[PDB]
Amino acid sequence: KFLVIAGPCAIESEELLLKVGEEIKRLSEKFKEVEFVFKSSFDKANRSSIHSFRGHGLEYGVKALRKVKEEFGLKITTDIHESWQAEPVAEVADIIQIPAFLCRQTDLLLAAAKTGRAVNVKKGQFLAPWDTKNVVEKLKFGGAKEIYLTERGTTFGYNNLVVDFRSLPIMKQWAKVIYDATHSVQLPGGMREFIFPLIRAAVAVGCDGVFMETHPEPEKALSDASTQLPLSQLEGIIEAILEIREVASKYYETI
Amino acid sequence: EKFLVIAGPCAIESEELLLKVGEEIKRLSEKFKEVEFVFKSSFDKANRSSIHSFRGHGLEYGVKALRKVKEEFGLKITTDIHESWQAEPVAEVADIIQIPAFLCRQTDLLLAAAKTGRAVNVKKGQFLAPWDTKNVVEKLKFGGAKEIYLTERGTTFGYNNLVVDFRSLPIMKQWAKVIYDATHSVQLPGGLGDKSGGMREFIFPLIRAAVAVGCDGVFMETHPEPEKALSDASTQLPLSQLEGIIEAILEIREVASKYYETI
Amino acid sequence: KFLVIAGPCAIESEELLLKVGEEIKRLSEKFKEVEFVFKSSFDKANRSSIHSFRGHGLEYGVKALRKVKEEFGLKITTDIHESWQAEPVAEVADIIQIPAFLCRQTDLLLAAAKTGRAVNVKKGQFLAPWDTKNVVEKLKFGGAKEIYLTERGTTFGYNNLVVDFRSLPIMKQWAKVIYDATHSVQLPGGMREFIFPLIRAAVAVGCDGVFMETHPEPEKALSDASTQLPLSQLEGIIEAILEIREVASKYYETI
Amino acid sequence: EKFLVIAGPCAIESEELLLKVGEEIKRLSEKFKEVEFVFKSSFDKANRSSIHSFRGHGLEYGVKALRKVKEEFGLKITTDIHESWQAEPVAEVADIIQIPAFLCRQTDLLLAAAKTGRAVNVKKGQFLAPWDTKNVVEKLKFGGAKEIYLTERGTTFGYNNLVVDFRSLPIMKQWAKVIYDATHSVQLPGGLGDKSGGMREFIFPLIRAAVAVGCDGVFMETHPEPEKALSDASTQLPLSQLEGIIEAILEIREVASKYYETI
Ligand SMILES: O=P(O)(O)OC[C@@H](O)[C@@H](O)[C@H](O)CO
Ligand SMILES: O=P(O)(O)OC[C@@H](O)[C@@H](O)[C@H](O)CO
Repeated sequence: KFLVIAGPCAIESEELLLKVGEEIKRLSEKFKEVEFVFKSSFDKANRSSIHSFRGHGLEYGVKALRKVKEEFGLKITTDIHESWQAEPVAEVADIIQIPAFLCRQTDLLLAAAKTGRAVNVKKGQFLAPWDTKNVVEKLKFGGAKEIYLTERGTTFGYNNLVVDFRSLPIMKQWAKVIYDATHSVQLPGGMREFIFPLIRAAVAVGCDGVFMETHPEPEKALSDASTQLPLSQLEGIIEAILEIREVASKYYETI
Repeated sequence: EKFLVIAGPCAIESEELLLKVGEEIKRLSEKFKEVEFVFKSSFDKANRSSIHSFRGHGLEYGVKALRKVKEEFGLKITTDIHESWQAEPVAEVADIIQIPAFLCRQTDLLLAAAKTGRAVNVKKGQFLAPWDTKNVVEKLKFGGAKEIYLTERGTTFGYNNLVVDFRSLPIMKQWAKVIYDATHSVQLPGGLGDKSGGMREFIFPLIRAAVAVGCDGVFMETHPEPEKALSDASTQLPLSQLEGIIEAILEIREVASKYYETI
Repeated sequence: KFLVIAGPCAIESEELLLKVGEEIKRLSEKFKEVEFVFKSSFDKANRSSIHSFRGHGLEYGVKALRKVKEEFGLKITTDIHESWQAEPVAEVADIIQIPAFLCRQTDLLLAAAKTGRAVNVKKGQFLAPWDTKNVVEKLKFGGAKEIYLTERGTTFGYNNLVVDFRSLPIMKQWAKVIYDATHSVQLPGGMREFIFPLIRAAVAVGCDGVFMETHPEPEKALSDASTQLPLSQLEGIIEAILEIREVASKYYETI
Repeated sequence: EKFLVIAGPCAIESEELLLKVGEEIKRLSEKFKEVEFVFKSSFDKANRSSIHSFRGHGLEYGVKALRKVKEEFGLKITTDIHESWQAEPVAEVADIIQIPAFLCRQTDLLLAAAKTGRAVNVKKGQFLAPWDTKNVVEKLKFGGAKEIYLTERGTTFGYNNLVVDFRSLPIMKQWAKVIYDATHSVQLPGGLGDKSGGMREFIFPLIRAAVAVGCDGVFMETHPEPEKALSDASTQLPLSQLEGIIEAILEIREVASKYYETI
């Protein structure tokens, strides 16, 4: 079924995770056709500034994510940054996420694949759509069986990303495809007004799921504040993409 | 508002070709009454990569052929001009004067089109940023144009490749009606060396994206037998596929429409 | 011999052309090894704004350019924008320039070639280096024998141009190559600090000449004010590129 | 200031390969006394496109081989790390710890390198703008790095292609010493599908441009027989050509030097 990966960018506190987790649980009950996966990073290991927020550590993070899964029965997903983190994270994460800058780091991919969990790789901003075939092969070699590739924009000049929707059908040849609606519009080192329009395009073109960072009060978020979707708008967007998908799916090309 | 579908053979290979395509477009205009069809075909391909490529049979022949299409089918007409002097003669038959992408910044060409009183559709140059079309529209308004369209046809992305930045649709909508060019956006500039390439497999998915995001019309080149086309043989849509594509975009437009943002 | 195309961007007045023409004449006498060509546009036909400066017309322009050639004995070059302008412009222009946005307009190229004059085509920001082979072929077909291709940057994301120096050796396979030092650093719809550094790169790589817009008081220029080189700095830069060329030429690759 | 030339085989195919290249680099260091040579070779290619490509013989073997080069020739050493734990063991032999381009934003890796007390050279990511390296240097300084280098190795330009924006040299010079990577800048990422491509014919012209613009050093991978290399066979410079290239860049640097702008 259609996948919806959502949650606050960073684990600012399990308190925050619970609030967002409650709303995602609610939507989960309203849209039984959709498979929801709660997402939040225990560490923002690639911030531009040394003075920016990273998180409260892996242990506190994994603990908070456990609280969400136990309290709401929602599947979990978080990203790893070094090989050693794969095992401990797999304890709670149903889907292990591979950062875009790290999509070519063989040992990280293998470490993730070895856990037995599903692996979602953010397509690097430097990668061409067809270059992801090799990424999937690394994971299959590592024992991975449920593999996802996420479209999150491609480097377009300086401090800008463009979404080449031709990537969706191309990547679909070797993996399930997820569209990252929030990072695709950010301006490296974004514009919220483009989030909805592009997510509509993604489902019209055809994908297997969408990824969206959401926060009760984006303006106060400690990470990606300019692009996180306000929690209150999540239901509306999900219903919208389901209706568009329903009509458009008739025309999705085979493989 | 009425959705615009601009379609026809890339080049006026012959008046016969035009009438064959026109017949089908007329049939579709009778079916899709919520669509305003405009028949398109260039009397001259003034910017081919190679000097040996097909250009056309001249302005005179071209206007005559287009007039026949309008006369026989009652279809609105659009064609592109390449130099200022062509605006006057073309305006006699063209309901919409089209400005080529490479020439979207040539002030006199824009002014020549604007003063004819006809609608003007400017292809956004592959070098232009979305927000920079504001001045293009300003020039047209300054020149007297009352109905203006901006067409998204891709942006230079590395060499011999174009990418469609759909953020351009809501941006350009701020100052003009927006049209999505479904066939030129997937072409590979200078791809085959002496000629440009293209990937037909992406025409349909990208047009679905265009209407989901929201535009005021689509532009599609269509030919009975693309493989035999004298220009853009790699991107022209088979004529038999036109009807299905249009129905599909009207369906996606309808369901997405309630979510189109207000500019 | 090494070509140096220089002059004010636009013909703001023949008065201005004479002042700049006097300095170019002087340098012409100081650097006998270099072939100087005076440049200035009679019309800026592609300004972004309808309210910007275009010029005083073709007649006034061609007249002013005549005054420079007659008074200083300097070769001339200006750009054309429509086919009909080729003939009248050829009366004074030794080199007919084809605008970057118009490098694929067949009739403009043919019209220029028909005049018998040399033709310099600005490589479009949308063109790949190898795509210029076809441009040269159009000119040869039109009777052109002295053909130049000018590097002026390539579209790199929005409102930015990058100079891919790989273009110099590539374009050299079918035409003499000129490097446009002033338009290559401008930001479409620039940065003067990069003019000298990149012109040094151009000669180190290897080219047949350089193109530089110069004005006595750039800040007051009616066109490309942010990138026009101050007249007083022209001599220094020319001497610099000659010294670099002298040493580097030993390593220029054959064809 | 003394010009830096970082050179060596892309990967530590064998200790034998290292000694053969090291011998030549040592010979050149005796000739070009105004140059500070640093021998480079990766103990692991941790980011190959294909799982079937050569990676290396492990950290242990690698450090041992590099130590032999430093021991036999008295040459400074540099190699790249891929995860934080590798900084400590590598620092035992590496005079300069190199940070891979894809990892230029991984805070812990940068910090791990900085605290070793060794110099740190960061390859500018293909996704990074020149002005955004300011924060990269800030992180290193924060972590205790006292000698920092930023290496220009090209920027993503469309798919499977990189372009070198030489404006990056004077920009990055504002906060660190700048190195130009003459061999990676001409490679075509994922060019051959399972592996990356490259155009050797552009290595020399672009390095001439680098020194004309002005940098503090150059980085060049060299191999006795590039065609047999287990990594970057399309871009590694034949070892016999190294001497000529270095003489040429020193000559161009000298004549251009008086014109280098003051940051
Ligand atoms: O095939 P070549 O001659 O490159 O021409 C490209 C065509 O696709 C051309 O007529 C196009 O739309 C013009 O810009
Ligand atoms: O040949 P593939 O495996 O693509 O690897 C690219 C190499 O050029 C690679 O080791 C490179 O410099 C790493 O980024």
